[PDB]
Amino acid sequence: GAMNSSNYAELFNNDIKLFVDDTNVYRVTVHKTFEGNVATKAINGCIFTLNPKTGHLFLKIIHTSVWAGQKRLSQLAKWKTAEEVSALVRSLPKEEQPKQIIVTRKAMLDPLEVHMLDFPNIAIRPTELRLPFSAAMSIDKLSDVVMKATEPQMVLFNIYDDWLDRISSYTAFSRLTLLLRALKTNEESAKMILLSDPTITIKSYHLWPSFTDEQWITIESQMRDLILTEYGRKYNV
Amino acid sequence: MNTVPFTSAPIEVTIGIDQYSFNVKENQPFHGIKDIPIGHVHVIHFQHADNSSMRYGYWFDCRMGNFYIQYDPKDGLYKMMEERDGAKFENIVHNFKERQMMVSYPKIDEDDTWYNLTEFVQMDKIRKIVRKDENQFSYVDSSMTTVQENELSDPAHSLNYTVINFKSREAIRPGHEMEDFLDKSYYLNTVMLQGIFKNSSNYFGELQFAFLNAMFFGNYGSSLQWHAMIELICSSATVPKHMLDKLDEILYYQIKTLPEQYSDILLNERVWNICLYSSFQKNSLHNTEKIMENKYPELL
Repeated sequence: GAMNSSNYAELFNNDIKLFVDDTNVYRVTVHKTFEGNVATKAINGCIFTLNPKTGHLFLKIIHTSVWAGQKRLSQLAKWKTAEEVSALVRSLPKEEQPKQIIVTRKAMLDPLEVHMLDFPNIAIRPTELRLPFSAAMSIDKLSDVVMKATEPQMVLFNIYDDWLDRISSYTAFSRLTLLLRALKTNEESAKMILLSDPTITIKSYHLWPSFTDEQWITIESQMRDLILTEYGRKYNV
Repeated sequence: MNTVPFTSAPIEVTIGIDQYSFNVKENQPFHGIKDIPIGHVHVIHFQHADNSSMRYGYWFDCRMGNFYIQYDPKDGLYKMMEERDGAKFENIVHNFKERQMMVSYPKIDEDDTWYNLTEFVQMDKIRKIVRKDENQFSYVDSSMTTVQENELSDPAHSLNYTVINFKSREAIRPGHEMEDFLDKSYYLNTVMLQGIFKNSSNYFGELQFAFLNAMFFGNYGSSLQWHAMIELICSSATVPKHMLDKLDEILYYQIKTLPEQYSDILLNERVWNICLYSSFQKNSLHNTEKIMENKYPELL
């Protein structure tokens, strides 16, 4: 059934599972034409497919060529997500295929169900959580590889960097979702907070800065503060 | 014109024949239904005065033999049976008519309703959905489940409708996942019509049979099947013109005939709103859309 606050710790047991987020698959800019009409220009996107237990991120880049000559692109985006996720599963060794795939938007259920008909024992689930994975393109290194791509391309990352050497997957996911929530609510502040100090660098093979344990505590408090402030501003509370 | 005699009426029951029905009192001298039009299937059904659950009844065709009803006090229901002794059967039927203990099947001459509701229903096809090959007639009741219902428990008592499932390998060609889910024409036309039903008339026959069982017995899985087979057509972009026109007639007489008070459980809001208003064939059911809007605008 649906994933919600109640069954949250299920994410960190030893049943393989992936989150699929399609929010950045079909990405456009809107502009005015010479005659004054509106038109869209697609830019490159990505499927964010993430193992919340291990940090492995399967970033499938969606090259603007996919859309060439196609109609109803937002509907097609959903099916291309499902095609690509299904291909990813097929490409994994049996023992690595997920036992569940949790989609972050309910509109992906039917497309993914139809594409996984060959995998009847993989359960396709929705979720009631309001996960912030749309902010994935606020991570500089992910946005860079997406925007530079000249062809379809799968790029693999660990979204937790080396955090799991010192913290549990529960704690790692909570940090990830806090950071991403902050970046979604106020990118500029969130990014300022992460980089204010030039002496804390990002490893070439990492996505985030190499904070010590104590420095992560300060960071996380600053992100929480950011999120609460923005709420008051949104709702005048 | 044919006759279905009754041995007796030991318990108070409401008897239906096709779209007609009569109240019969405990040990009332009721002894059958005469003047039953030859040429169509028919259905006789029962609802006991003491148990307004389990409506039950028998599909039959009088060209296939001489049939009669007898109350069984052990199993406690009216049972249909065949008389093999043709002489002995004409004898009973004449004596009961002579004594005028039979109701006459009350067809208005102007009325094509029953024909319209059974145009494509064949008795041979019914006996494949309701498998009991020692009898020439078929028993159906409120509680019988379908083969598809069972898959998600007794098979001898199942309604073996054709299984339709929009999210199955059968329904979706590998590599046409999106195309085939959004546009079911290949499932309708190749898999179901050419493959399984062979032609539209058998397809329409199961659809009408499923409707009738939902109406007369409240059989839930039959309702499920009626709506699936409507939805498969309406969700197909490419459908033969003759089928659309016939479908519009078929549905019209089904909606027309439905008890008004039952539109809440017999009509699936989603399917109808999608068929009439969103589907490929939104514009191809003009009669069915007009009667639905004038008679059940709430569901829509």
